[PDB]
Amino acid sequence: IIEPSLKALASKYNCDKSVCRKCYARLPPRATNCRKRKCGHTNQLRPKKKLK
Amino acid sequence: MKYIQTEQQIEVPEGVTVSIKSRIVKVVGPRGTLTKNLKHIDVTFTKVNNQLIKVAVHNGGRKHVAALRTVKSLVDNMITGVTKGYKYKMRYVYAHFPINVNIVEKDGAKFIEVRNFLGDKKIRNVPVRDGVTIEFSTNVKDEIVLSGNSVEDVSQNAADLQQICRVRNKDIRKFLDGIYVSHKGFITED
Amino acid sequence: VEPVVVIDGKGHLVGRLASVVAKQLLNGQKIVVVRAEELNISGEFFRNKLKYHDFLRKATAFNKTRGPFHFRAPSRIFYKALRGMVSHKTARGKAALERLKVFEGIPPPYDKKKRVVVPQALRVLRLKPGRKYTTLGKLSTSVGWKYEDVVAKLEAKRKVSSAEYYAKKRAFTKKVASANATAAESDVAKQLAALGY
Amino acid sequence: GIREKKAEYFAKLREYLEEYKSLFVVGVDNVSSQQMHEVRKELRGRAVVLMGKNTMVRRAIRGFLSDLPDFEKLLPFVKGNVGFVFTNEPLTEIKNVIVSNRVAAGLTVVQVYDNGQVFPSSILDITDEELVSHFVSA
Amino acid sequence: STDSIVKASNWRLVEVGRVVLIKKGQSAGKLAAIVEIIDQKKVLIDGPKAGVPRQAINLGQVVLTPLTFALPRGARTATVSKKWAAAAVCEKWAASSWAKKIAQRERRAALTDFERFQVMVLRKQKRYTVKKALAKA
Amino acid sequence: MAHFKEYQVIGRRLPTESVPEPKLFRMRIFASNEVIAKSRYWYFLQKLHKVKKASGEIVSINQINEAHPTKVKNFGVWVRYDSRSGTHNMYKEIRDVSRVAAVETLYQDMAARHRARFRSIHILKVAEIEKTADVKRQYVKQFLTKDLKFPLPHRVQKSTKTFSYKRPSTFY
RNA sequence: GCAGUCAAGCGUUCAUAGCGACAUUGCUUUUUGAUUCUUCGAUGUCGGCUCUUCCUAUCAUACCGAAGCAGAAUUCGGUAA
RNA sequence: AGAACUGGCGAUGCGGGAUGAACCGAACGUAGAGUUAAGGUGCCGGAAUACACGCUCAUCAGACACCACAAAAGGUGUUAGUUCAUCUAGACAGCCGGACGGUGGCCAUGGAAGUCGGAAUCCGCUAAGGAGUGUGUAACAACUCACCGGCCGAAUGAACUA
Ligand SMILES: [Zn+2]
Repeated sequence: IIEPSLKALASKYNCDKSVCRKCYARLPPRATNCRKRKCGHTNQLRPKKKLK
Repeated sequence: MKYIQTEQQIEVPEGVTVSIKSRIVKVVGPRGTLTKNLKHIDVTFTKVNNQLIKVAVHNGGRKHVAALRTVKSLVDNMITGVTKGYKYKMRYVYAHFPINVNIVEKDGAKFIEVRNFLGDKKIRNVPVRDGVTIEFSTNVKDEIVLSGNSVEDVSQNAADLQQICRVRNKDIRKFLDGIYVSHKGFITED
Repeated sequence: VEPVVVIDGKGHLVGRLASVVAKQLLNGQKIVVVRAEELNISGEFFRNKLKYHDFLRKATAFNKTRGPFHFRAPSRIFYKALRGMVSHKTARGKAALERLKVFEGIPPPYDKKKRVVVPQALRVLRLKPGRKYTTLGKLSTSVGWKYEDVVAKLEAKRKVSSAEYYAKKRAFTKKVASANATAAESDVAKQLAALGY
Repeated sequence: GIREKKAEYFAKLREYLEEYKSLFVVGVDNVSSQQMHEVRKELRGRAVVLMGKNTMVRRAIRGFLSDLPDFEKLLPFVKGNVGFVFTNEPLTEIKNVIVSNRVAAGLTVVQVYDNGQVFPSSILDITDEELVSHFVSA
Repeated sequence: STDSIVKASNWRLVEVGRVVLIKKGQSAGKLAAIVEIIDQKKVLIDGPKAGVPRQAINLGQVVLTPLTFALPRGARTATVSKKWAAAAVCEKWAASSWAKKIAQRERRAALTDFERFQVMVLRKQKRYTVKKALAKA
Repeated sequence: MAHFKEYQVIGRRLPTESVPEPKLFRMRIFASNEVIAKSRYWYFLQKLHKVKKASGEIVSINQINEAHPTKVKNFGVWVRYDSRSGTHNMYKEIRDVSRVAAVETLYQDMAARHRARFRSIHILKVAEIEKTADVKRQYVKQFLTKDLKFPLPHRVQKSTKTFSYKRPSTFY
């Protein structure tokens, strides 16, 4: 019922992101470092894990 | 290392005019006019012809230098808005609940009105900024568009409409509903 | 060099101004300050606000009403800032304070008087551009001061009258600079110029 | 290796600046890879064409001043997407087959060089009616 | 109109051939001209007309003029004096409002109380004219 | 640790009956007096050879003025400096008029950017770059551009008095 | 007592979703010790009751981020006393 | 807690260390004048909001030995520097032109022509070109990259150090 085009389109906004292993923030997926001060603007990140 | 002089360049095409006085910018063209204040940056300008301006910094550090480019880019954005216009198309998304969307005016306020988002009884109301205008698409379904000369207002009310329909307490990876920006371009050149 | 010294709060820096006002009072000059709300403070609003809040929580825990008094209004802000720079527990210090006056906006008895400026305390002169800073009225009205909008109203009311006055005076000076040039081309003027006048 | 590949390029350039008495500096701007190839099979008769980095063209021709000193004046003409068509055939034949045949307008002839001489390629296309006004009116 | 409009800060540029005033030091009250640049804050100058020796300096002791002339980089002092004379820059400086106010206050310092009473009486007479002058009009 | 001068210091072991005419060593020292110069001379000579001030002698201390104290030059300086947890070598470029002014600015700059002190700094070499484009560093190159010009905005009037009557201007 | 770093390994796969060996840096003085500086011409020497306040290293509630979160539920984590 | 050497405090005021038995300076009859000490000169406070070179902006800055604490590990914040590498025989970045022929290479099928997928990575001319890194068509058409060349012209990347 819900189509893959808008699926990917929304994934840009909900899924296609990266995650700080410390600050837990929702980061642009291609970023190198966390934009957040509290984690020291560190580099230790990950991708937001994928669903099912 | 305190770069002694750096500069960026701005084209002014035909039919456009600009007025700068103490970092107070007027930019006029066919779409209309756009104004800005940049007194929070210390920088110099120079008309060299009616076709070009230089912006310049003398003896600036790195972060001081960085603002030159974005300021130039912002000016270019204003120019492109007052000439070509800006146009931001979104798309509605839903799998079970049809998102209901209308416009409604309280004393001429023009709040966008949203209903049935995930079946909620909640009606969401988002005001319409000045200088920005909206169109529901007919040729294609659920494609509503904003447009105007001010990218700031356009982009901001668009993202307002984005973040206002943000799901709570649910795994969005499954629950992808909302309104999401599909396209951004200009009014002109299609 | 004067009986009185009327000072504009605008464009200045708090601590700098306070130090100089302090020494001037303790040398015995009578001073008066206006437009305190237009003060500029180094560093951004958030830092300054946090510092005030830290100052604000500190109180005599068993009885708040005798502890430090957290005056919000810009005048009293500068007052405290300056009292920190004085032996106000002296009779001499108390005298020095009686020599002082501070106001928001600029009321009648001074608005028609000259008022001056202190280069060592000016933001643009002292504080480097490319740096952020803070406005005292914003901070005060944030942290509990009420009467800001009144200041706007009264100051605009004043400023119009001031503008009319200045332009009236300007036309008169233009008249002067017209009617005096004829004597500027005169033997007395030539002699005075030979003498350096 | 790559410098040897630059040397590999430089060699064929000297190979053709010396082996051939004439050459046509030709504008290879806009010429397709298919149009460049079809010029060879027609030029397989005499002419050989040599492309490369103009900076390597100039730096190659700059190195050839001990002997071949009159090749110095190609370097003002080593500009833009251009190339040499080294040939020994007469002027108007290779010039026409370059310019007229297998052209899509779109390769022209920038400069024709031979024995330390420079032709603007315009009088090179003079068919007739120029010598009669000189011989008769004289 | 179509004409784009801008003001740009017309600053006194630091350059060669740029003439300068000395604010501090033994050469206070003197003029000179730049030869060459060292950094943002350090230059090389000479004031041979003014009698300044060729030397480097920090720019805090100095103000630029609005004036300037033509000069190549690294000009030795002789050539410097030559071009200075050729451009007649001290002459031009003298026609400044600036230099005039300077020499004025120099006089005002140099005055004698007799001359000050003279100045007073002259001001008074000038004023008596000027009052009734600016009465009719 | 003051306004510096350049000395050449020549020094020698003490002559023995075994070895007379020992092997005169010279050095170019940046220092504010001959005393400090001799000290550092012996410092360095100790480091290189089995000699000290007690078994040695100084033959001559001569001040070296710049040959062209007005021609603006571009020096390259090879430096060795002790950090807190290490010691390092450096090459820095300085555009200035004299070697000694370059050295002054260098000590100030190393104290500023590395919190290094004179005791911690060894000066390996000071050498003039005769041709531009052998310069390696942009913060010097931006001053070697042709026909260089720039203004000095934000001129601040340091005021003689405490009070003024007119809000001054940064025009210049 | 508490918190960090590294990560061999668990976590079906996958070191780091959550855990985390071998080590390793620190914090706290609500443990208990160590000392014995003060007080032995005298500080009323458990616990409860009642009562006010302070802390936060948050159990709940507010708003949020992440998951091996489909939903429900639960966990990790944040600004927050 | 216990020892070695010295100097101190105790037995000792004074100037500074805000405060402080021991630290810094200095040891004392009563007074004056001058010069200093250690320490300090924005104001409290006497003394330059003196000069100069640079660094730093902290939603938890820092601010003086004794001394009233802090680390490990980190940071594409910033500064400066070291090594390595690409690059003036023209680099990078960015723009720009070609992005071909044998050739729609082989299987897969309603259609798959370099880009749904499965299997081979060959040759020509070439400055170079992948039997293609991708957009797009029902499939071609239509572009951009791999690779190469026009342009500018000297920069560009990485890893390290404090
Ligand atoms: Zn983070």
